[PDB]
Amino acid sequence: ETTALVCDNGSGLVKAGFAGDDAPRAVFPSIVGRPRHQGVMVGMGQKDSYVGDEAQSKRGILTLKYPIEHGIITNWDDMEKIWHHTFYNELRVAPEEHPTLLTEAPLNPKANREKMTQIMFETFNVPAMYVAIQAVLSLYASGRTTGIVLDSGDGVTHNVPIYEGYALPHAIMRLDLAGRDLTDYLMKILTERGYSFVTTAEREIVRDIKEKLCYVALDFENEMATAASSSSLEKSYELPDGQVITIGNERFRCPETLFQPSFIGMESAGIHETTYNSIMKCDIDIRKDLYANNVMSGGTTMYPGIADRMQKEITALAPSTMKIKIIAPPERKYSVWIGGSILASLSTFQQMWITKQEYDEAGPSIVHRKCF
Amino acid sequence: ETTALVCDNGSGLVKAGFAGDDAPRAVFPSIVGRPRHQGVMVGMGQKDSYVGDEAQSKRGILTLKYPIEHGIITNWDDMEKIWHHTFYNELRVAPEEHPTLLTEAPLNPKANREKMTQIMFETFNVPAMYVAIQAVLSLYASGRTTGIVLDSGDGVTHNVPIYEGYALPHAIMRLDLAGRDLTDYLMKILTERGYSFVTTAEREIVRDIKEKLCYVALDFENEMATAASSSSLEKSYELPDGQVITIGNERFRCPETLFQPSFIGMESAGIHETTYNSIMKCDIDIRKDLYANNVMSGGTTMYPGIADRMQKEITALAPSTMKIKIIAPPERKYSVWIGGSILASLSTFQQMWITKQEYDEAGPSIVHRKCF
Amino acid sequence: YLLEKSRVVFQAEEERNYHIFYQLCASAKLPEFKMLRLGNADSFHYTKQGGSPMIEGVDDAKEMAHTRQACTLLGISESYQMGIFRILAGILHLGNV
Amino acid sequence: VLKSSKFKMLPELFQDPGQTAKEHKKTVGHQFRNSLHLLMETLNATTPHYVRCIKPNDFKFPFTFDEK
Amino acid sequence: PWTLIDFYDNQPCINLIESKLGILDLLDEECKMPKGTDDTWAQKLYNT
Amino acid sequence: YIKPISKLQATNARDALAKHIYAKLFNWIVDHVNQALHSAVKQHSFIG
Repeated sequence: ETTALVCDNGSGLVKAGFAGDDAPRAVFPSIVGRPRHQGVMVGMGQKDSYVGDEAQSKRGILTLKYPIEHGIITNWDDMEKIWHHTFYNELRVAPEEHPTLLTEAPLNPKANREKMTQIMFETFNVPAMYVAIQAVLSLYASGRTTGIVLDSGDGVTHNVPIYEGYALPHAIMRLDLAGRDLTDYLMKILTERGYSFVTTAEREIVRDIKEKLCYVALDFENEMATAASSSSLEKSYELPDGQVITIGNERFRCPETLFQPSFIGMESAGIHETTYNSIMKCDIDIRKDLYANNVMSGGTTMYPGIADRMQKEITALAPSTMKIKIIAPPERKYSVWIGGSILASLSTFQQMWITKQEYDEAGPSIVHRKCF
Repeated sequence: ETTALVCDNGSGLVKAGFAGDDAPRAVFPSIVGRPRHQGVMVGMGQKDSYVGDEAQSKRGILTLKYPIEHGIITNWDDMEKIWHHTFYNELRVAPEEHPTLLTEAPLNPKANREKMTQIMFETFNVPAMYVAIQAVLSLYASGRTTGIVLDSGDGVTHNVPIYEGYALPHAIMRLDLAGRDLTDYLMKILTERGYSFVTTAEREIVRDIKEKLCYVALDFENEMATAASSSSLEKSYELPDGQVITIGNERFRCPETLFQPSFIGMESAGIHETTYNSIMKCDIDIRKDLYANNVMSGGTTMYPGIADRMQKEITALAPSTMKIKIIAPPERKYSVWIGGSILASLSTFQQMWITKQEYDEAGPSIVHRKCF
Repeated sequence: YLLEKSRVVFQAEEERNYHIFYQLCASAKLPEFKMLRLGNADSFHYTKQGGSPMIEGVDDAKEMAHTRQACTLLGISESYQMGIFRILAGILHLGNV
Repeated sequence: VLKSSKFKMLPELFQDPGQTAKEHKKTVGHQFRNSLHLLMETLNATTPHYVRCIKPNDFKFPFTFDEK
Repeated sequence: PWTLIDFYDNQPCINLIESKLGILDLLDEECKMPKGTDDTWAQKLYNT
Repeated sequence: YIKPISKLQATNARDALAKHIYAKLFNWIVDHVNQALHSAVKQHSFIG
């Protein structure tokens, strides 16, 4: 059958594959490479610019641009190169043949949907199209119909409350802490031990140091005293160049800025405190099931011990009469894509698509009018 | 043989079952719910609107409507759902199979019976119908034929004076202050102790706080002094969101206003003076039997300590050489239904029914002809 | 085609699953089936649900022999017949998990 | 795990993403629907002849016919 | 003339079962939707 | 990722496995039947 593609623009990573698969076929960084020197040889068979796994591989020659930042697409000709790479090079399937489902962070700028739409219907000629809120897909994946979903990618962080499938729009929280600003913070703490990373071409190494070493303290100041007193916690990592770096308490300071955003100078509350304030904005008769059903989602929730940190530090903000539960599945790095792989397969969903034939009648203003 | 249904539509609760049962099959709040929040999950198998315990269970998604106020049906498109659910779902009985006995508060609008009659014969297709004043069944239930009956529910309270099954239509007093206006007044005081209730989905908590916590003052004015001295007067209760509330001087200031309606800017006196003034309109031969047979009825009379306050305040206004007895049995929430269960089962009653042939011949006005 | 696979694990009131299981349970007294550690037909979760272990007028113990005779007429070796019964005892013990 | 077994028959049982991947995922109704499509495509390629056998009594009595 | 023989067609009934949004389709669609149940399945049937 | 499962899922899985073992065993017996019934001669046509 012409099955729909599920294509999670996210930010920083694209996850793509066919609806009904339980994991994406394609997982690659949403990253655009241009060479920063003048290219020196003649007759080489040179290529202008590189996307994804090429731009990871060649990075010492390159300028790295993200076209997607904080869930806003900011360069449409670059974004169009990533979609062009996604359909034609990475899935190797023609987009005029099949529907596509695309993902968005809640509460986004309106023109982000409209340029996404016009580019899909004119340039790729997609027969049918949809946009769906990233956090709503996560519940289908975590097997629930009542939850609050802590969904946090490279680009952006948000909480969405859902009670029995009515989402509660006034209580949707969005925040600009995300996997990228934890990474840019990881540079300004790595500087403490003298190590230095200042260039786009080495920023992706800091992003990989972050992934393997880091973990969350259940309580910050006693582990901060612990790793200031004992070297027993420190670990070492080989850079690509063969140099060794070594890291102590610093590998638990980068996730702590999720719980204390004053460390990067923000006013707003970060992840436990916004999760609780989002629950309080729903009316009282459903709040207990929200306290029962917290679902972790997206890659910025992968840190060891963050499940126990949420369960502990929400128990400090909730009343002692409760049961407070964190659902933290190991698959969660992909749960937004898994959720779309369920959604685009539901038969009741098939009426919902914006078809090109409807768009050709209504124009790009259609998105808000029929879609989610 | 086919038993008739006994269906005390009342206000606030619907009570139903078969003639000859000793307790109702069905007891649920008389409530129709609509969703106010945005439908966002897709394929959820959503239902447009809810009746009874479903609307109670899911109330955090909903706006809650009662279709009945002051014993008047004010929305027929809502009201028809409650009967539909009552017969087909909750009793699991087809109304087309057998006759129905229905209840009403006295003095209520002439059109209310015409609309009920039209709906029961035309839309539900019941073979035969009769309508009975709630307080009359409270005598049949309390095993008596001479009384003054105060039936005091949600929505409405009334006195009907009866001597040996002869009614006294000049002496009927009706008052529309009732368990729902203790619920709305309990909101208008709870706001002093800082707790909050403004929405229909949490009004049903206020209605549940009243049921557990409250009691009737033997005197308000010494208890008004008492609450400046005593914390033994306060009690605490667990909300659904897990907060503990603690409540003091409310527990005699709101629930007692059935005995003092001056509080809310109306002319009329409480249930005590309407009971006594209903006796003052009664004929002078009988007054010792009426003061001996006061029958209390309906769910708003269920309080511990109601008897002694009624006994006190009628004895304080009546000559103390007359004798006052208040009949408040432990069944008293259901007596209006219990009386309909025995009455509809007597072979002597079987003549009384309005049959569909009589309505189809006479039009909807026939209730005023063949009922009281 | 169309095999009613759901019957293997679920039975309504007074129903039974496939006859081979009761033939096997009825054969629990035979020496070669000692090692299958079989119990009576209600000892297994996949057979006890119907509450009707015995069909009146039918000897499951003999249908077993007619079955072994038929297998042998088709040249299914005794080794394969013991393999089939090992697997079926497996399914029965599995249901008790 | 089962394919590693002690005796020949159990490894023999499984013998003939890809179809056998999805096959494990398919619901009973979808399997039935497909089995029925296979049966229908088998019969549609062919000319039918139909027979109906009826049971006259519930007691297995020779030549007795209960109308009910 | 073939116009005299009226063709009785149960395709509307088969479509009620096997086609998209059919009673089987909504059953499979209910099996993978989170917390689906025989009751909500029945509700989908009535709604549809 | 190795993920734990609910008792409901564990019971459904166990029962799906038993239904699958049985369906395979059935097909294997039918394959032995087919081997005991087959002939090398090229079938021109058949009657089902």
